[PDB]
Amino acid sequence: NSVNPCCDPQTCKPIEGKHCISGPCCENCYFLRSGTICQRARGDGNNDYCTGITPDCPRNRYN
Amino acid sequence: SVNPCCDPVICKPRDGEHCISGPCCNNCKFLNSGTICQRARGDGNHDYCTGITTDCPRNRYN
Repeated sequence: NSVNPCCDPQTCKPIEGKHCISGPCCENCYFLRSGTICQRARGDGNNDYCTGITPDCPRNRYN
Repeated sequence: SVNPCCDPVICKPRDGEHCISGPCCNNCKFLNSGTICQRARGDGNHDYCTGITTDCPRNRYN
């Protein structure tokens, strides 16, 4: 395929002014707002939330 | 261009490589832990490569 639209292939980092490349908590090259729900849990009330500072979906620290 | 270390579909270092550029990166790999990356002006507190990142960190004794 092509170079990722968020990627600057000269640096291998996000294009200047953007936050991120891909991931459940990245959209349009920016971090989704902290508290955005990224995975709802099965059994309980412990869901996983975007951090606002990273592009992954962090495991809720309570479990 | 694209830098020879970059996978531009992922925007990460290519398979088998460590890093892209930086004082503690050479040919897409980290320089060994303890390699001097900047010699101090006064006295002997130099800055050293970590072995696991491409930056040159400030000496912690200051």
